[PDB]
Amino acid sequence: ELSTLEAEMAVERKAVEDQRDGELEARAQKLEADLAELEAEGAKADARRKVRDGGEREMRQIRDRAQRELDRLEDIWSTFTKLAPKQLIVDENLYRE
Repeated sequence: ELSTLEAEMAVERKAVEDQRDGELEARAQKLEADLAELEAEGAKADARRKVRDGGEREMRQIRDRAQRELDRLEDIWSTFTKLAPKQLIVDENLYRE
């Protein structure tokens, strides 16, 4: 059953990655909109730098949350494939998964 299990896992990883890319494109377009809103209205390089740092921090947050979920799936899959008796699973959460 390794083939179909690996297929389902690959589709699930792809789902995580495509969701991340949708979120990041949305937030980057929102940062562009916010920066243009500052540009046309009253704004100096202070407010521009603040909004840019905030948008980039949120984009790091999205990327790193999706990356932690991808690494979660990675350890799930490698653990299942290399599973053997006498192996200890310390994380109760990973065992439930």
